[PDB]
Amino acid sequence: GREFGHLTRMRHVITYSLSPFEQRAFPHYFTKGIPNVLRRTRACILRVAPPFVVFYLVYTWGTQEFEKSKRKNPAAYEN
Amino acid sequence: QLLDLAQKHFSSLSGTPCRFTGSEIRHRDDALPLAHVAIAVEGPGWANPDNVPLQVANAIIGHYDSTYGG
Repeated sequence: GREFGHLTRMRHVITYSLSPFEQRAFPHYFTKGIPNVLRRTRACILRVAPPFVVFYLVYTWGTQEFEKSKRKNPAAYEN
Repeated sequence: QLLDLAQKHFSSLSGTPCRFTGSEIRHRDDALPLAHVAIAVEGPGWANPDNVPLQVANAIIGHYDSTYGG
């Protein structure tokens, strides 16, 4: 059913590989990894962060508002 | 006779160890009826004595074809 041999039909695709004992496990890990991470972060920061920033603003206001509510009201004890 | 002929005709004549790499090339083509595979390892040179036993080893593995009567 789902086995290597009849999954799909592919033609004229040549793949070149290398032995894991002939290549480095961390090739250019920081020279190319760090720029790549920045690219990925930049592409997603404007789609992931903004919703969470709203939560932080709501969380701060709610915490402050709850504190203010418990605070003493001088006008209530006037007269 | 051969030597004198060579001296007659051939006298008027002018007086990088390769690196084996474990890798693979896969030419995926599902239209072909059968799949060919060739897998090898680094072998010895011509002058290496180990060629003699290794051939024996291959003789042990042998060869087969669908038309063999064995």
